[PDB]
Amino acid sequence: ELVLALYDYQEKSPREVTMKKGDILTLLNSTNKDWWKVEVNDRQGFVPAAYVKKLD
Repeated sequence: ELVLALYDYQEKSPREVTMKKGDILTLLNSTNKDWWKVEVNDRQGFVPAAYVKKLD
């Protein structure tokens, strides 16, 4: 349910969100292997699964 951003990522498309290294994001949906939907600063969208780490 929470994930740590391991790298910066800037949205490159409408369904994407931007994040900074060290940001703590709310994990909305990780059914897809490559793209995870998250919430950052009351924005929602996708980031690469590999660029974040679950906390549990």
